[PDB]
Formats: sequence, C-alpha cells, structure tokens
Amino acid sequence: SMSPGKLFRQAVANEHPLQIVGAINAYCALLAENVGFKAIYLSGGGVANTLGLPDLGITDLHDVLEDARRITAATHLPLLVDIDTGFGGAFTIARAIKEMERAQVAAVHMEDQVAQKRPGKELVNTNEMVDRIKAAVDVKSNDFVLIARTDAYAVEGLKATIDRACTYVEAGADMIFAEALENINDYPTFCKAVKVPVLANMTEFGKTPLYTAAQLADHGVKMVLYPRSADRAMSKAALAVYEDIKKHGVQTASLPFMQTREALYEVLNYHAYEDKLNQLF
Amino acid sequence: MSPGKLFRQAVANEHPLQIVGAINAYCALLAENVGFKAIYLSGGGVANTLGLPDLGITDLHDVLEDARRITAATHLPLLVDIDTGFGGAFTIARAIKEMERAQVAAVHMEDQVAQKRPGKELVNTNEMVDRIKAAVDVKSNDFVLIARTDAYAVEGLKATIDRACTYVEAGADMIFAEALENINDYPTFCKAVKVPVLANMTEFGKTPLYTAAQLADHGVKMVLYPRSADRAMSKAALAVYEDIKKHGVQTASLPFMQTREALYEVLNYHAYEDKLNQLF
Amino acid sequence: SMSPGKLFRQAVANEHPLQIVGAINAYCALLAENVGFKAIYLSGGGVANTLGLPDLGITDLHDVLEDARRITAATHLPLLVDIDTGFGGAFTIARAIKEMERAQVAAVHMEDQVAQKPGKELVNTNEMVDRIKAAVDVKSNDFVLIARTDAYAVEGLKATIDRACTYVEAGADMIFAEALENINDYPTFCKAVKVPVLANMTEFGKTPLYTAAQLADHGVKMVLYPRSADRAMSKAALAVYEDIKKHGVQTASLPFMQTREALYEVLNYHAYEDKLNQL
Amino acid sequence: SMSPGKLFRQAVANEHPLQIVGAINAYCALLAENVGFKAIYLSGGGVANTLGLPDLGITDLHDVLEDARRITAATHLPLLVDIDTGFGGAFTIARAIKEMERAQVAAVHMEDQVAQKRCGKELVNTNEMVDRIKAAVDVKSNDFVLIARTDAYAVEGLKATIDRACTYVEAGADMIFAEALENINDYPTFCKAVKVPVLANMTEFGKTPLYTAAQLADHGVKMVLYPRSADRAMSKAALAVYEDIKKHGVQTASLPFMQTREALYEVLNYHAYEDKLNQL
Ligand SMILES: [Cl-]
Ligand SMILES: [Cl-]
Ligand SMILES: [Cl-]
Ligand SMILES: [Cl-]
Ligand SMILES: [Cl-]
Ligand SMILES: [Cl-]
Ligand SMILES: [Cl-]
Ligand SMILES: [Cl-]
Ligand SMILES: [Cl-]
Ligand SMILES: [Cl-]
Ligand SMILES: [Cl-]
Ligand SMILES: [Cl-]
Ligand SMILES: [Mg+2]
Ligand SMILES: [Mg+2]
Ligand SMILES: [Mg+2]
Ligand SMILES: [Mg+2]
Repeated sequence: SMSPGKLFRQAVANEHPLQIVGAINAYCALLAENVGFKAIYLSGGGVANTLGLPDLGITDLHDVLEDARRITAATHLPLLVDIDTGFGGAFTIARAIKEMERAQVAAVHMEDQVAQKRPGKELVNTNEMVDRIKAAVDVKSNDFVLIARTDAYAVEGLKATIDRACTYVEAGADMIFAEALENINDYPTFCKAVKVPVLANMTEFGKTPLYTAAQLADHGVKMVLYPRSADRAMSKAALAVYEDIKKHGVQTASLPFMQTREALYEVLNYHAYEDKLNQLF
Repeated sequence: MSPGKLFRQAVANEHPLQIVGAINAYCALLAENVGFKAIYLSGGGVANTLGLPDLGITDLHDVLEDARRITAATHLPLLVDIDTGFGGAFTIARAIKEMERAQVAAVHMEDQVAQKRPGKELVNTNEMVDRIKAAVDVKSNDFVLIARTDAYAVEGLKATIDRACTYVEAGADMIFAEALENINDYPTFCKAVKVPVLANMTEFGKTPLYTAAQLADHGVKMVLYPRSADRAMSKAALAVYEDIKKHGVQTASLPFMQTREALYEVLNYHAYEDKLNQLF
Repeated sequence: SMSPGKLFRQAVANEHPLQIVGAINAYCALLAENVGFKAIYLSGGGVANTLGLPDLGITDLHDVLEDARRITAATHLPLLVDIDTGFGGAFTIARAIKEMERAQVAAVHMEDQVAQKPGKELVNTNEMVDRIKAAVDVKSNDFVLIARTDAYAVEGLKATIDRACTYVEAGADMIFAEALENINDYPTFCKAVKVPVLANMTEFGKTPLYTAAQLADHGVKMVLYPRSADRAMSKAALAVYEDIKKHGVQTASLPFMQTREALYEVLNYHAYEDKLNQL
Repeated sequence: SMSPGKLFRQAVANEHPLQIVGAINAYCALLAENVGFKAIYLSGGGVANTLGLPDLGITDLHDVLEDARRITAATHLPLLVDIDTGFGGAFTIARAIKEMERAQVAAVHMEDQVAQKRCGKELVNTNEMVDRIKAAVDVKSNDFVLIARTDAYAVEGLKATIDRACTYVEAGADMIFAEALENINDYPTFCKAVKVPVLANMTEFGKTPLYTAAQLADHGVKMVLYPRSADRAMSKAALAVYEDIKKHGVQTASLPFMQTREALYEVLNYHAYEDKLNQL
C-alpha cells in the first residue's frame, strides 16, 4: 500500500526508538523480521567483508546493489542501505539513488569521508558533502529517505559536527547519522539542533560505549543501528563448526548450536509452497 | 595447477577429503583458515539464503554468482551443486562452461526430475546418461563431474549401484551416494563403482552421523558437510536478534561474537595497510 | 505518476494500433523513444542471440532480467518483456513476475509451448492455465500479462481461439496471436477473445507483412516489430567490419555512421554539463 | 591450449599491424570473428553509451566486467577491454585485473586521466600513473597484457608524452596506447622511443585524421584500434528502421538493409544445435 520510503518514515515515527538491525543476506532479514524488528540494514562493511574485502570503499554500486536486491526480494521490511561516499562523483551518486529506489530500498546513508586513493579518517570539506547531497536529492523521490552521515565528531568535535549536520539538512538530507558520539549527554543538544530524526550507531568493539535503545531514545535519538552484531556472532559460530569438524571428524559437538530443520522450514514459510505444489498437481 | 586438478589431488591425498559447505566468500576463508582442503557451495544454501526453498527454483545465475564470489577470494577447490543442470542439454553445457570460467573445481548433478504425488521421483537411467553426456561433451579433462544418485531411498542398493556404474560409463568422474542408511553399504558400493565416492554427512537427515575415519574405512573418498556452518550461523544470528530485541542492547551477545582482531586476521587486513603507507 | 503497467494499458487504449518496437539495449530504446514510439519490447530471441545463443529457451530469468533492467533504467517508455515459457514451474513463473515488476517492466508475454522437445509442441490447455494462474496470483493489478498462443500453425484457428479464450478466463490481460497467416483471421479472433490482441509482424517468417493500419482495421490493438532494428544493426556492423578488413580503414563506412553530435543528442549530454557547472 | 594473454601477444607479433575492432556485444564479436579479425575490443564509451550513460567514468568494474564476460563466453578471440582509469584506487585496480583475468580477457588498457576533476582534459602526475600501473602489474599474470594509455599528447606535446610512456613501460606496462597523435610522422619517433608495441586509435569524428592500417604499420605501429566504428553504423541503421516503421506503418523499406534469417543461423552455428535436437 505504502512505498518503502514511507514505511521507513512511519517506523521512525512510531518506534521509540526504531532499532535497525544489520542483516547480511535475505535469510538473516527474515530472521530479524521474525523476531519482530521494524527495519533492517545492509552494512557496507558487511557487503565488503562477506566478499573477503576490507571496508575501504573497494566495493562499487553493483556489489551493494546486488546484496540489497536479494534482501528486498524476500521481505517488505524497510531496508536502510550503506552507500559509503556514493561510489564516485555526482553522476554516480544520482545513479546509486535511482538504482536503490528501483531495488525497492527504503533509505540510504552517505558519509562525509574522502573516497579516493592513489591520516586514516579524513573528511571532505562541508561544501563537497553538500555537493554529494545535492546530487542525491535532485533525483530522489519524496518518500525515499536520504540519511546524511557525518564522521566529524572524533576529528573536529561536537560543535563542528552539529554545524555540518545542520548544513546537510539544509542541503536536502532527510535524517542524520551521528557517528561515534562519546558522551550520551551530547545527543539532546545534537538532536534539538538538527531537528530531523537522528540515528546512533551502537556498534560493538568501537570507541563509543554501549547504551541501551531506551537510554538513547531518552536523549532524543530516533534510530539505533546494530550494523554487524549478528554477522560477528555468525562468523564465530561458523568458525566453531569448522573447527569441530576438523578436530573431531564429525559435527556431533556442533549439533546443539545448529538451527533445527523444522525452524528453517518455518522461517522459509515452506508449508505454503507444498500447498500450491499439490493444488495444481 | 588447474582448479579441477587441485580437487583431484585433494581427493587422492586425503583419507578422506572433508569438504565443508560455505555460503559466502568469508565462510570459505574461515574454512581455509581451519585447514580444509576443499569447500562446497550448497544448492540448498544458495536458495535458502535468498529465502527460497530448495526446490530447483534457482537457476544457473543464482548459483554462478555465489560461486564467483567464493572463487574470487580463495584458490581452495570449490565443489558446486548444480541440481539437475537447470534445464535441457544446452543449459547443462552452459552450466559446465560457466562454472569452469568461474574457476570452479567440480560440480555435482543428480538424477531427480526437475520440479516434478509428493516424494523423490527419479529420471530414467537413460535420461541421466543424457544429462551426463551433455556435461561431459564440453567439460575439460581436469574439471570434475560428480554424478549424484538419489536412488537408494526409492529403489534400493542394487538399483543404485547399477545407475552409478552406468553414470561412470557415461563419463562421470566421481559418485555422490545420497542417503545410504547403513555404513556397511559403502564398501560394496565403492568397490562396484571404482571411482571416488562422496558421502553426505548432513545433520537432521535420514542418515545417522559417522566420522570421516569411519567412512574412509568403508571405502569413502569424500565426506561432505553441506550446511553445518550455515545452521550454526542462523541460530547465532537469531540469538543476537533476540538479545537486542529483549534487552535493548547486545551486551549479552558480546562473548559470542568474533573479535574485531580476528576479523582483520582473516581478511589479511595488515597487507592492505602496507600499501596504504607505501603510496603515501 | 502512473505505474508502468498503467502506462502500457493507456498506450494500448489510445493508439490505433499501438506499435511496439523491439530494442536490444538501453540505447536502442532511446532511439525508439526519440522517433516517438509509445511502447518498446525486449525480444527473448534478441536476448539469446545477442549472447550468441539460439532462441531455444536456454536463457533464464537472469539473462532476460538483466537486459530488461538496463532498458527500464534509461527510459520510462512501457516495456514489454518476453519471458518464454516462464523459465520453469509455478514458482519460477511467480518469481519472474515479481522480478519483472521490481525491474519496472510494464508487461510480459508467456507462451504455451513445451520447454523440452521441424515443428512446435504445445502444452495441454490446462497446463497453460496453470502457468497463467501462477503468474496471475502474484501479479499486481496494473501489470500486464499477455498470454501468447503458438497453436495456430499446429492446431488451426478454432483450437487457437478456444485456448486464447480459456487463457483470458484464467486471468490473462491480453493475447498474443503468433503467426496467423491470413489477415481475415484476425476479426474473428479479436471478436472472440474480447481483450486486446497483439500481432507479430516479424520479417522473414511464415506470416506476410501487413501495415499497422491494415491490422488495426482487422481488430488488432498492438503490432510488434520484435527484431526489425536488430537485423539492420547486424548487417550494418558486418559491413563496417568488412570495410575495415578489406580496405585497412573505415573511410567508406563513414556515411553510414551516426555522427558524434547525434550521439550526444540522444544521450541528452548537455544535461550532464549543466550539472557539472551547477555544483 | 594457449592463454588469452598469449593469444593476444601472438596476434600482435604476427600481424602487420593487428587490427583490433570494437564489438559492443557477443554477437558483434562473432560477426568480427567471421570477417576474420584476430582480436576484438570492448569500448568503455561503448559500455556506457549502450546503457545510455556518457563516457565520463560513471560505469564501474561490474558494468564493464559483465559486457566482457558475455563476449568471452562466445568467442576465444583475444579481447582487449577498456578499464578507464581503473575504477578507483590501487585496490580497485588490483581487483579489476584479477576479475578481467578470471573473465578470460586477454588485455586491458588503463589511462593517465584524472577520475574526478574541477567543477579541456586533466592528467594525473606521472608518479600517480606509475602507482596505477604498479597496482595492476603486482597482481597480473605474465601472459596477461597491460596496455598503458597516455592522453598527454594533446595537453603536453610529443616529448612529454614519450617521457611518460617510457616511464610507464619501466613501471611494468606491456604495451602503449598513444591517444590522438595528430601527425603520422610522430609515430616512428614515438615507437622507436618506447620500444614496446604501440596501439594507434583510429576513431572517427576525432581530432586525429584517418590513416590506413598499412600506413600506420609503416610508421612503426603494431596495433590499430577501431573502437566504435561498428557501433556507430548500428545506431544509424537502428534509427532508420525505427523511422521507417513509424512513418510507413510497415518495415518493407528497411527489408533490403536487414540481415537475412539464413545469415543469422550461420553466425550462430545453428545447425550444431539441430544436431543435438535429433541425437536426443
Ligand atoms: Cl575492515
Ligand atoms: Cl523470495
Ligand atoms: Cl536545520
Ligand atoms: Cl529447504
Ligand atoms: Cl577478493
Ligand atoms: Cl564402472
Ligand atoms: Cl533463433
Ligand atoms: Cl541511465
Ligand atoms: Cl473470454
Ligand atoms: Cl559520450
Ligand atoms: Cl555462446
Ligand atoms: Cl624506454
Ligand atoms: Mg559503511
Ligand atoms: Mg542440492
Ligand atoms: Mg521469444
Ligand atoms: Mg574509454
């Protein structure tokens, strides 16, 4: 009935806050949907790492687009997709926006880091990020959600970050991704300043400490992101199975840690396929 | 050495060769890290990951894409599940050629009917020979065609051996003996078909779990663990999702997560920081 | 702010008849758009032949889907896409419909030939109904399913009309009447299967060439030109190759080439220099 | 038997010169093969324009890779692929090289223009192009051919261009693409200087005038490229058909300009498929 963008907007409005969980593939998206999340996330780092590449902007529009298409094919849950810095200049960004819309994506986030390579965290000038934003806004539909992400806190401090975010909003950004604020009591100031919904990145093993969804909502945050949480647990679990099989010559020890065949069928809605398989035959 | 040759060598040198399923490039790296000599792309995995049932709904491209991603990331010989060959003789030929181009080492193709009274229905022996011929006619020498027979459950051991033998005569390099229920069937079966035999040690099936050693002792050359890792990943993911949902934070899941440090190790990340300083 | 399906439906209603021209790629689609066509077509034979494969249903959903995506990315002109027999069973068909919708396609045509095999074999009417139901069950309202029948050559006009009518009852939006040999068959056929009918005006076929006007007069709503441009392109390409080979330079081919200026026009290149200064 | 790179190298050695013709798709490649060309070319501008995009480095590795795969799937004729500036930094370039190799490509050309610029044409510093080249060379196999392309003539003049090209060769470039030399008598100096095979770009409607293959070979050129010749003729022919159908309500007038159904079957080697259609 509603467009993906509209669904996302509605989820951000109704939830306090909206928890957005990362899913690396369609099946994970279904698991998340099953647990009752209202929005899901495609991590740029996830897309890269899953290919066995580092999160260094090596991936392009197609790497991400393919992963996004697979997910949106399997669920109507609004998906937020990480488009890094926009994969190139103004034309690439425009293409990215159009392609993500076509792929039934709800929202993207684009950040103000530098792209290019022939000192780690370097940002573009505010003006350049505005250029990026304008390129995106000029071709985007109304419903579709552009989240501008700023990486400025660690480098430039709270005031400079708020300044950027505000300029980004004026440039047409729908929502703001505030990367790695260190003090919970910075959020109320930040949220009040930028007016639009704010996303907080609750990734593990970062510089940021872990706050609860409730805590962050209390400090004015509208969205909480869990970008790699599931992926990290999956990787450990997979490694464990591999090690078990290798060391023991059989997977007996891994059996309690595996999802049952029954649960798999449930998630796939498998019985609905056997119903139509007999109704025609 | 070519991918096919590497697979052949792994089958010769290991007793037996354990082949573990990996759904994506990263899993393949984890498997490589643990020291496995061959990896596997599960057809059911390809489908289920897309959120589809394992009913031959996927086509050459669904599988090919997943295969390309893996072979891009590791030289470990990959066995790829091509179901029934995705169509007629021309489709099969295309599948073989594309998998070769994608640096795949081996495929397995089975003798079930395509998309079919519920059960397992098999094609006539002759039809499977046709499928095999289509594949063999375009395959290079090194590349490995494993013919898979699903006949045990339906037709019993003797009929299954008959098929497998015909498949070998039709040009099949190796045999995938699906769901033999008794360990003591293997020695008869392996001796009969002469070529290397793969046993499918999937969990939660009709088959019970035997060890690699046990199966090697009964004449088996390859043991397949098609979905083992995937199943554990799915449970772990669900747990994280449930934790975050119930508690509003992932604190409780933290002990169950791979460290950022281990991630960098697997990605060989330090090799990238080397070029990041050499240029600047 | 109309959906692709709605745009196609509107084009079929307003044109007498709607000419639908085949384009093998996005650029051809733009050329067609430029000339002023109201709908475009992605030929299954085109998709295959361009890959260097014969039109024998070797291609799958992805081969076609990729080519379709490229086109719809470049124009809003409603695109009709050939999905052969649906690429497999009921689940594959459902997937095909959903994926084509997602790819911003306006309409598909699916036919009643067998997948497996000097002649055409058809599926039983019931099997084609099954195919149609699979498609209809997941399709949106606006999206257009054209059922194609290959029955004329094999079974004759009456049997073909019977099938087409059953197909319409099964949920088909429109009918593709493949290879009717006589213009005077159409009025009977169109009146019988009350939905819009497409006529396939391919060259070098069994069918003779009638005009759009002639076919409209005989009750036809859509005329398809599936490979017309492609065939001319192939000859032109071969000619250039031969020129370069024989003469060591392409001087002789120059009058037969599109100017760089025209290329920029079609690509709307000036609109890119506009954004290059606006930022 | 021989690798794509080796085949290309052999074609460059044996032909005087090697004409390399652009083909936008697999079918065009077959037509070119049919006419008897020894090498074919995938134009970056072609890849973009066919999608309806301008040749402004908007396309990425995947846009080009897909088009390349389609072609190499259909013919073993060595394909030269335009990879623009390498689609990004050193890691992207490495990926591009590896992926093109995997896609059975014979050769790529990478140029010394900037990727993103200002707000006629800007080049990177020599050092940056060396960096690009090193990234490519470090992961490329021996057989595979890297052609370094310099766009420096128009901007910086012949001597500066020769200097660059020579540095590029020292950095590991196999061959040199000398874009838009305006005077035939520049080539002998240029070719002698940069001792490796040189490609001349005989595109129409450029700044360059049209010389013959023979003429260019006489001036020391090893390869002549015809990047968009076929494409341009195709576009005009297509437009004509569209206009005919639109204006006349039938395609009668276009019929003499169309390839016969018979010729199509010949090119597709269709009789080989009817052979298997009766063997089954
Ligand atoms: Cl990383
Ligand atoms: Cl699905
Ligand atoms: Cl504001
Ligand atoms: Cl399943
Ligand atoms: Cl990689
Ligand atoms: Cl034997
Ligand atoms: Cl054909
Ligand atoms: Cl476009
Ligand atoms: Cl009716
Ligand atoms: Cl252009
Ligand atoms: Cl082919
Ligand atoms: Cl030198
Ligand atoms: Mg990211
Ligand atoms: Mg399978
Ligand atoms: Mg067709
Ligand atoms: Mg180019």
